[PDB]
Amino acid sequence: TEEWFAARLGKVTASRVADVMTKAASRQNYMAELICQRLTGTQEISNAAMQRGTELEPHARARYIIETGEIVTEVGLIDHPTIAGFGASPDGLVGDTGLIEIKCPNTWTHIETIKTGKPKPEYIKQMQTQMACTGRQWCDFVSYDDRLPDDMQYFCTRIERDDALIAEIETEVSAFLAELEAEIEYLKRKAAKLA
Amino acid sequence: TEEWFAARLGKVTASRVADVMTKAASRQNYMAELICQRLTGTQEISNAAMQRGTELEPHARARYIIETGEIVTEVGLIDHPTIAGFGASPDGLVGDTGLIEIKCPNTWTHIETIKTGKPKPEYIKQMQTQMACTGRQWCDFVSYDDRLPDDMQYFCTRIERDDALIAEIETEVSAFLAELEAEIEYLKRKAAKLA
Amino acid sequence: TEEWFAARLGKVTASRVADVMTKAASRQNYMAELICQRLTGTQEISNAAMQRGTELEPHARARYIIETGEIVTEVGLIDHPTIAGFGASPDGLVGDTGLIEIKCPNTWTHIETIKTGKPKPEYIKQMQTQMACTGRQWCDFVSYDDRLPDDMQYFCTRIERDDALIAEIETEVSAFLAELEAEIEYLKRKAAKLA
Ligand SMILES: Nc1ncnc2c1ncn2[C@H]1C[C@H](O)[C@@H](COP(=O)(O)O)O1
Ligand SMILES: Nc1ncnc2c1ncn2[C@H]1C[C@H](O)[C@@H](COP(=O)(O)O)O1
Ligand SMILES: Nc1ncnc2c1ncn2[C@H]1C[C@H](O)[C@@H](COP(=O)(O)O)O1
Ligand SMILES: [Mg+2]
Ligand SMILES: [Mg+2]
Ligand SMILES: [Mg+2]
Repeated sequence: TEEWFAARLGKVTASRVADVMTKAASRQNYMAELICQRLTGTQEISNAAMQRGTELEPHARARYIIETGEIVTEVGLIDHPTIAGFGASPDGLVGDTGLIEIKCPNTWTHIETIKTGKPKPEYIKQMQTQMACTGRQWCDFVSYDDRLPDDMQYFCTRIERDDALIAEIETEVSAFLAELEAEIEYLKRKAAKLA
Repeated sequence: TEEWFAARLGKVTASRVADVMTKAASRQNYMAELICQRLTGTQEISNAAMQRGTELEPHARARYIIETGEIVTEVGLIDHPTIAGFGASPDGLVGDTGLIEIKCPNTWTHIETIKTGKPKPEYIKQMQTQMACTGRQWCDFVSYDDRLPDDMQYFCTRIERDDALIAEIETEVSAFLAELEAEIEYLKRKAAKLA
Repeated sequence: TEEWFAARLGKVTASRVADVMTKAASRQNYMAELICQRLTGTQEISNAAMQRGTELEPHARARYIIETGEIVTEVGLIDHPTIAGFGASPDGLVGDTGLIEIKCPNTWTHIETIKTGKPKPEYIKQMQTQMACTGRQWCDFVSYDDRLPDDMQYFCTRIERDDALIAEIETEVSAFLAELEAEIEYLKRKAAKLA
């Protein structure tokens, strides 16, 4: 929805945390995006894999509630409690202290999740960031793909909060936000004085 | 046609043999595709270069028959005689012991074929694989591009069967099929027992 | 317009000069294009960044005339005075001895121009090539992006003719044209004799 797009404008967010932290181009690329979003006052604008995976998300959500019996509340963008212009959009608030994060990737990506039993470190970061913004205690990581035989369609794993990884993330994100605002500050002053 | 798409589902085929054999990512990428095709029960789904080259194929076919006078029979997917789930789709059965393989690539690719007089090793593999599935003795390799001056439009070269390259191919393909089926076997057993 | 497309067919042009000169694949890639254009008798055929940047070009043109008060004449393809099949399409003839060259890139590219105050060396080459075909004395390099705050939207810098860089360019371009024509010559003779 357009509400939340506007809440997201220019903030670092859970799913881009791996880019912020990457040992790279995807960091400065991400920075540039956010600088532009802030300066221009909007975002830019998705393959049929993404589109299809979006449709399937509610199928996953339901399968999870079937599986567990949890009460899951859909939510908006949750701003970090302390770090301003930083936030998260979890797929839902599970019970009183949990979260859900749902993937509907390509069949092959799904299979590799079944194969290894573990979410990619970039998703670990994404979830840890969610827990950090929501002060929640665990996140359930669902992967779902209905094109598969029945016992391969659904996968779930819990990832417990981790205040250590969270501590790092908060630093890096704060540092990166410092850079990003000074970079904006800087251009303004050149452009300004120059005018 | 959809008939042949279904005959192709999940099999290694002549034109992907270079990927199987590559000294690489394109091998495991190909493997993943075939695993998915088998497990999901279908394929995924082409630029205007491909689309255009498909239209031009019958122009090439005719030019070849004009040039040679051969009787060429269009055929479906031809399964390897011994290696199961392996096959080939030659562009036609030329006479009693020949095949045709037709390219309508970009103008520049065509010119480089005129320039060197030889088909790319990946096409050598593709044709050798055709001869292997059809027990045919040679394949005529046509390249065609009508955007060119007249004497550059059409190129043809014969490639004789080669039971040595064919021997290798059959090994690699068999090995790769072994992997691919065990990989499927494996996931089933994890998923199964896990359910 | 289609007039100028036909004037451009098969010639090296100002904006592709960096490719000709590159220390690479983009050189032979460019060569192949031009060979194909000459042999086939036409060009091949752009994202929404390009499309959008094209729309904005007249906004830039006007802003420049607002800023300076110059009389700017839009022009076609200007053929090099001596080197045949070589030419330039400047964005306009400024006054009696100037040129304009207008960019409407992505916001981030624009910002990096504000940041460094200097046009990318590939644009230096492009402008020098314009001066070389027009015998003009300077080129004004405009970058424009209206999505930005007001004092960041518009940037301008002058680049004086430079007969030294121009001398180099003319060599490289002549050399590259020699190659390109002999390459065409060559294929003809193979194809010809072969027929
Ligand atoms: N533009 C757009 N439309 C729809 N879905 C999107 C879009 N961008 C990202 N996403 C998805 C991908 C992430 O899982 C989540 C953003 O979460 P966060 O924690 O806020 O990074 O939403
Ligand atoms: N999806 C699809 N549609 C149309 N044509 C295709 C498609 N995939 C491959 N091809 C072409 C490319 C190969 O020359 C041949 C497959 O031959 P084989 O020996 O079976 O690999 O058909
Ligand atoms: N196909 C097409 N349509 C519209 N605009 C184009 C096209 N190709 C290049 N350009 C733009 C990019 C260059 O600034 C200029 C060509 O200038 P020159 O000095 O001639 O290289 O025009
Ligand atoms: Mg999700
Ligand atoms: Mg073919
Ligand atoms: Mg321009």
